Amino acid sequence: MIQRTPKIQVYSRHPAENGKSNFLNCYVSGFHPSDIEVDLLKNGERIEKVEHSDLSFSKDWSFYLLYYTEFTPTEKDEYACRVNHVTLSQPKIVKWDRDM
Amino acid sequence: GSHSMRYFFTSVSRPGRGEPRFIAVGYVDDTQFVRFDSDAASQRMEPRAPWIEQEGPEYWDGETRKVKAHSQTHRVDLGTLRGYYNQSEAGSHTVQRMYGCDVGSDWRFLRGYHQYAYDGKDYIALKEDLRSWTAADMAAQTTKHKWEAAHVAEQLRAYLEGTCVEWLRRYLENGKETLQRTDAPKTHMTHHAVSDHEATLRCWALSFYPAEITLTWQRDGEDQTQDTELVETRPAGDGTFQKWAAVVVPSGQEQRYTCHVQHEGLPKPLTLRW
Amino acid sequence: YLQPRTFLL
Repeated sequence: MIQRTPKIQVYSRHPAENGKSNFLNCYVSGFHPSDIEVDLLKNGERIEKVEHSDLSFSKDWSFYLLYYTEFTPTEKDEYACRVNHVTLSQPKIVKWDRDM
Repeated sequence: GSHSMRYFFTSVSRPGRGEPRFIAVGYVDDTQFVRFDSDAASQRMEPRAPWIEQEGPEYWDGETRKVKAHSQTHRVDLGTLRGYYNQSEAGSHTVQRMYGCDVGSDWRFLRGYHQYAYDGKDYIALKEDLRSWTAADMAAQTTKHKWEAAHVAEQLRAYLEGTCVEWLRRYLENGKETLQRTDAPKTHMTHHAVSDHEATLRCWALSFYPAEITLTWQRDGEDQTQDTELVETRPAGDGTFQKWAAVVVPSGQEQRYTCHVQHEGLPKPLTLRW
Repeated sequence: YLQPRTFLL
């Protein structure tokens, strides 16, 4: 069976500034089958209050989801998205970089 | 401008116990307005856009009824496809369905769609004329014979050309303050020195609606794709979209490079320079 | 507005 690995983008809803309330996103796309595990991390630890959009898919049938949580960026704090899927041997970790 | 109404349905079997997971989502352009999740408490078609909340109890009872009928049809479908493909009851399988209509700038029927995939691969699709079927294999051909004998395309064509267009038009009116508004990208450029010979210019497009956008880089007024990175358009989470295009450049030559931005909310394309 | 009829594969 066709097993497509997820594409991952970690980013903020608004351009980030230290001390200003924002939203941390993790966009997972191009994956198949639909079961996927996505966590947002604050200094390597799982953030508890994470919501996600309802499962949808693109023209090519591949699935996409947006995972998100409210956060206040700071200089020291490191944010990341941790993804696990049938196609991944180990969880994939993508760091949040304010410049992308 | 032009508009679309789309419904996306995913059904995933769960062999160990119980009925499949069923998620249905409705869109007008890039805006989700309704949802159904078999795992959620309500067991109702729910609003996801404030302009659909204007619809009264008749609407919600009708949509709930149809979405549960859609769910039971997909449940039977997963069982039918397992038989067509001679698969065991042990594995999890996915049926996906998408249907809807496109309307031109006149808000009149332009195109209709009604297609399926089984396990991520094309199964059966209604052709552009809305009169014939594209059946991928001999399992999909069994569906095609059944539907041809039962005149299924005629029934789908009537909804897609008539009903679909009429309700999209109503949704467009009720949601006119957002649905008929185009949000032009808020653009800016960033610079990042990688070494003393190389720099990265990043051209950002933010808070735009609809999602459709083109970002291109030019070097001395000529299109440049080499040494460029373009991320997939991504949702901001507030109903708008984001995208960036970066170019790797020789340090000190930044001025030769211009970013070109095309979007529905922009009457003429815009240019950005470092 | 969902399709009122459904057709089985």
